[PDB]
Amino acid sequence: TYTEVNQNLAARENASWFSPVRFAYDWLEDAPIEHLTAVENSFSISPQLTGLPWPTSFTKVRQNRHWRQSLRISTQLLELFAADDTSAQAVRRNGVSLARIASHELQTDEEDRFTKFATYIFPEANEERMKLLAATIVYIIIFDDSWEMHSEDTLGLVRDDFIRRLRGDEHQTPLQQLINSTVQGFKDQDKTMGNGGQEVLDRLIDFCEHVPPQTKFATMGDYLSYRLIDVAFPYLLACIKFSLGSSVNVEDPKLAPILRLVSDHVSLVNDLASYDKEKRAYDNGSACYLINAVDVAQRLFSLPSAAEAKALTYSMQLLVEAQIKTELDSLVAGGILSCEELRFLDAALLMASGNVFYSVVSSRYGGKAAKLE
Ligand SMILES: [Mg+2]
Ligand SMILES: [Mg+2]
Ligand SMILES: [Mg+2]
Repeated sequence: TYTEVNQNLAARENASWFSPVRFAYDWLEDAPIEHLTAVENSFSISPQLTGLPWPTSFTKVRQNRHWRQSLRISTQLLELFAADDTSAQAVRRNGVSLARIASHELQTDEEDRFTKFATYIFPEANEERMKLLAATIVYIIIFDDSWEMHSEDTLGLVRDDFIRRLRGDEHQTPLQQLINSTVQGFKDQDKTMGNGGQEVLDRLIDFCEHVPPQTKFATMGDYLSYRLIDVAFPYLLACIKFSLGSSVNVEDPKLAPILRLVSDHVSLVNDLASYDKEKRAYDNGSACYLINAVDVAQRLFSLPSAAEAKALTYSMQLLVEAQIKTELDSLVAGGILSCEELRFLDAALLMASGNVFYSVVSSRYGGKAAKLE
């Protein structure tokens, strides 16, 4: 039902900022899981108290309050990209231009655009910092796979200009003007509180430059370390820190085990949710490859179908969830975590849980077939 889920999801006092749920995609629908048991600026959300599918042991999920005050910068960058004339000639290796990628995302409604991920995975950002984060989501959308293009290709010149614009290294088009404003916005927020603003741009530069390794893996860890690069996990962590105005050193070796587990969790959950979408892209030739943890597990262990592969990949997710809670409890018991460090770890798990909630209630992975009512 559409009504029951959306009433019991959040408290009715926050029903003004609550974003309604229109889909309920269950990516474990055909998997044999009968032997797998699951057990300010933000307000709590309770999926386990609704009929929604919830393939995780996590319990804390939150939604950004002023999420509606940020679709403006998301819509702005998209229409500015699709209208830019240089972005119409900046083509990827498959010939599709940046302008069409922006117009393609402008077709899906503002409710379920890719910037809605930030609403659930960066829930702690205030009204101003979420605007800058939602803008960087569009930068990821646009400049994905832009490292494949050569330096002198027009996409390589556009991407290299975007990188120069992010360092703060002459008429400027309106799109360059808005990109300038975003870069300046992060510097302004860093002056106020925390130093994660430059890190987000820095790891965004690292995303446009670092080429991922080749595409077949002898172990699952070989895949997940490549997938840590693919999902832009260092960038993702920098937004978590920037969302709280934090100054934590994300690269602290004390946090390296639990943060690598968070990337493993985010990588497996996303690959589980998007397998059916990604499988069809290889079936009808829409994509040349098939990179996914479900397919990797099916091959590495000779499972006869993707249904059994989803069951084992889901088993690994619940294993990582257990290690995450074990590692976090050990860090808390040892007293070696500062209050700003545990607040960042709490928000990192809100990214892992919010990654599951959106992947269930989005149209990106369930299509129209999972529509409620
Ligand atoms: Mg991806
Ligand atoms: Mg994917
Ligand atoms: Mg998508």
